[PDB]
Amino acid sequence: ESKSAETTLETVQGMQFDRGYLSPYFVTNPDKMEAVLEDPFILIYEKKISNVKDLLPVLENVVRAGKPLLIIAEDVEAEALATLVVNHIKGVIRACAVKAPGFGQRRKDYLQDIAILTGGTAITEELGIKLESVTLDMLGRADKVIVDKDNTTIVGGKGSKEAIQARIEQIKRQIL
Amino acid sequence: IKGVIRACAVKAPGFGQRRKDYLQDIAILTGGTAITEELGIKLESVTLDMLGRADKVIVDKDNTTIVGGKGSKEAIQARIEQIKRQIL
Amino acid sequence: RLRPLYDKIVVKRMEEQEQKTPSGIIIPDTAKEKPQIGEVIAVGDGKLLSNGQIVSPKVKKGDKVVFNKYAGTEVELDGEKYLIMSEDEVLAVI
Amino acid sequence: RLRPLYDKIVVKRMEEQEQKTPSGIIIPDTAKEKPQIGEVIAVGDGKLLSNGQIVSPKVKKGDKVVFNKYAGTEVELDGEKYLIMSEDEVLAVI
Amino acid sequence: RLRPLYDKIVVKRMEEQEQKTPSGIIIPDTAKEKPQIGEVIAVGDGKLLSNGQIVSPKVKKGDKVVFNKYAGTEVELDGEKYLIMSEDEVLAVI
Amino acid sequence: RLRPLYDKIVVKRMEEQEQKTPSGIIIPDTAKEKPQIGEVIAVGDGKLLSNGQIVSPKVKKGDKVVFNKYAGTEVELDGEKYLIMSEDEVLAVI
Amino acid sequence: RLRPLYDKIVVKRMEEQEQKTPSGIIIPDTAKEKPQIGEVIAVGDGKLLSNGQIVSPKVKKGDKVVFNKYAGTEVELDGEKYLIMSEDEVLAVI
Repeated sequence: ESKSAETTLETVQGMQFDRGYLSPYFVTNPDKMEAVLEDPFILIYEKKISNVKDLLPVLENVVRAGKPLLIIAEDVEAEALATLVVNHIKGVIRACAVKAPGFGQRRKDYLQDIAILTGGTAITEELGIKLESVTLDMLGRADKVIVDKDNTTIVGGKGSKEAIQARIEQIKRQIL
Repeated sequence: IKGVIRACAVKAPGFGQRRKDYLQDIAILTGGTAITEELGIKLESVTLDMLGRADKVIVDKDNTTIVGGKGSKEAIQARIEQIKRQIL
Repeated sequence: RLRPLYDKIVVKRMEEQEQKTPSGIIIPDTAKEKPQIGEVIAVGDGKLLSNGQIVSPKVKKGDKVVFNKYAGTEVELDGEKYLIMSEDEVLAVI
Repeated sequence: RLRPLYDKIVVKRMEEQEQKTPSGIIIPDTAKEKPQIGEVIAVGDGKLLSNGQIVSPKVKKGDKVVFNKYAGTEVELDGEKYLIMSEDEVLAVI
Repeated sequence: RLRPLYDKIVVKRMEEQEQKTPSGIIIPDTAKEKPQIGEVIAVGDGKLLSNGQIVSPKVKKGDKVVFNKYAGTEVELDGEKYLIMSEDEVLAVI
Repeated sequence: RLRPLYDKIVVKRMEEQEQKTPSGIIIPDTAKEKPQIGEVIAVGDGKLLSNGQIVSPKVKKGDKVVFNKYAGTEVELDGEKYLIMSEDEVLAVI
Repeated sequence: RLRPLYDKIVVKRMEEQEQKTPSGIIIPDTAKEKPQIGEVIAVGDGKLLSNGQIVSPKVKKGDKVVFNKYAGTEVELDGEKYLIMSEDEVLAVI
């Protein structure tokens, strides 16, 4: 149902979900409250990030890379959020943080599908990899990402072509 | 009371999320900084530079009002455009 | 100013203000921790022994000292903050 | 007045009353803290040793002494308040 | 750089990284434990005695040391991590 | 392999595996308890004294030793398990 | 069997079995308490001193010893139960 008397068609493309905008300072387009990152890195991680010491090493590698970084997790909490926003405000890095979509078992279902088309790794709990052990190789690559109050969307990624039809092929068989 | 300084203290408006929404709008037109939790600045670390400037303020049992401030003109026009675009 | 007794040592802390990594990452003061290093201000006579002998203190004047994070007690005099601690809590110098 | 034994030293607290910063800001007594410094009135014979020797105390008469915040026990005599403490918890002088 | 006093020994840990069994089974880092062995970096003067003598330390430079799991305190300087520990909690060498 | 310092004693436990009574009753390993006896592997220099003298250790190489149930700390090296303990926790030999 | 080290003493308990009063009243084993007396089996070299001297132990072989109720540690070997302790826990003899 539309909020006005006119009927409109809205089309979105890519892997988009209903999270985003952890802090108001993650703004790159003050005209629209949209945080757009050019060639950004994404971080797939399935638990909360609150410890500063585990949070530091990932940006230590990403500041060397120089590309923007965007966080997907349950929550970037308190001190970990505090160092991220302050670092971004100083202008040394371009970063943003969003919540991961879904609730309950949807965490594993959605994060895996997010990571498959980005060319990176999910860094799930089963893999047994700590925050300090991450590097550029397992972080996926994307072209553009847009973050606002509710909508976070990705345009493309480094995911291999043959992987996404296989995920598509896996799903239609999973329909039954 | 001793007369060395002249000061007053009031509560921040709103409840729940309204504190973040209101204090930022209070700070934007005063020319200062909100000194929010995200900025990670302790109370002892504050100085005169991030404290905003105002012309007059009146405080009573219920009403506290500010006449003007040091906020930049182009910032509020962005905010009103943002709010108008946020209306939808 | 203050005159230490026996093994008491005066330490002036670091005051490193903003903390940054060698790669340039800035850490806010909330995530910061109390410094474990300091500057020696004054040294006492030395550690007394059970036989009455007093051994000269190992630390000298002007050398930077790194100590335990929980060690030391804050003392305020003439507007200046000083950290006092005994030798057994002193870890290393320079 | 009172005669300490061995390593006991008697300290008269500061009683600074009104607390103010060097900038003139006045702190109410509710927010105040007990003074950590005091004045020595009497000193005992000195620290006894395991071999029977008694070493002369380091502190003297009339010198201002800074001590631990928790150190000391309150004793009341002749309408006057005195703080007693041993040498091991004495921090520094002047 | 770091100069210990008396019976302090500087230990650089193993950082063995990937843990594997002799049979080839690989253990993830989340199932790992902090290493109990390390490399001695610097050694202080030695254990002070009650008679004022200082005995030469048993550990030397360049020897690998195995210690208690909970022993040691972390210190950060010049971008490097060093583990300081005293002799009494040092277990064995090689 | 490992070289103990001072009063450290290396003990290799029993590994008796199956537990049985003299009458033939077999006890499962769940009902078993950690052995209190072991074999000495290496001995350190000896107990140090307050005067600097080091007394020769009472235990020797290759003697079976019974110790306290809670005594000892586990150390892992080249795939072999060794139990280290000090002399004061050593109970008896043979 | 055991060879006690220094101040260790091997004690064989009473095993008085059926407890009865001099008046003939019989107490069941549930209401009984562990015996506080025992029989000395083996004695170590003696109490080591801070100067390196070893003093001859006061207890001898075959002396009937009464000890503290909580004192002692159990050691099992060749199907026989033996109780060990140190001299300071030994209360009295005969």
